[PDB]
Amino acid sequence: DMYIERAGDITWEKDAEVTGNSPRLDVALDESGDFSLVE
Amino acid sequence: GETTDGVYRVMTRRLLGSTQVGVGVMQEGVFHTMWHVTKGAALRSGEGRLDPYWGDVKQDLVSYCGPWKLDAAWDGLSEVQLLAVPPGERAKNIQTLPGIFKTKDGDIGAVALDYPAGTSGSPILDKCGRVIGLYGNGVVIKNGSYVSAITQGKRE
Ligand SMILES: NS(=O)(=O)c1ccc2ncsc2c1
Repeated sequence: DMYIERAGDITWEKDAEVTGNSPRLDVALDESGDFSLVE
Repeated sequence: GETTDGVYRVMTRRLLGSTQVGVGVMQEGVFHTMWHVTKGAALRSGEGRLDPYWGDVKQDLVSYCGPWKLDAAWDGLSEVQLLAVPPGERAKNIQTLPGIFKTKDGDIGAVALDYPAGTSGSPILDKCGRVIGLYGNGVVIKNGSYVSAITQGKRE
């Protein structure tokens, strides 16, 4: 049995930690909603 | 039940202790999350009950109490923020420039950020604070790192 608990407001944070790269990937989506890589 | 707009943790007491299985967004009286977090099961908010209204396994999205309300889209150029809500940890904003998932049916924004599975459903936002999609459905690329699509629904 699942329940929800508030965790905060949805706001943009100025001076947030900036990380992560921008990969351009060739992907496929199946009927089950699963993403996979194409080669 | 609590219906204030904002980000919420999706918890369960079925397993050992209380476990966080995912995250969602409450907007305009509708709770938005990923299908794989709840599997379309009913939700509790205090003494109130939330019933699924719309859902789709292929999109990996579900809405409770009403139709999908989030319609903002990534502009394809600007940095975004993942409002990460990790299990047992405080909400935190992480800024990043999204990459692209190229599919046979068009391109989708993607964020290369690594978090525990129970962070699925955390919103991804634009500079105006609008939810452009949810984090949690993606792929593991060469090296073992995770890349999530920026999954957005359709507002009818
Ligand atoms: N089961 S799943 O493929 O949707 C999944 C797996 C790892 C993970 N890491 C961060 S969010 C997330 C979701």
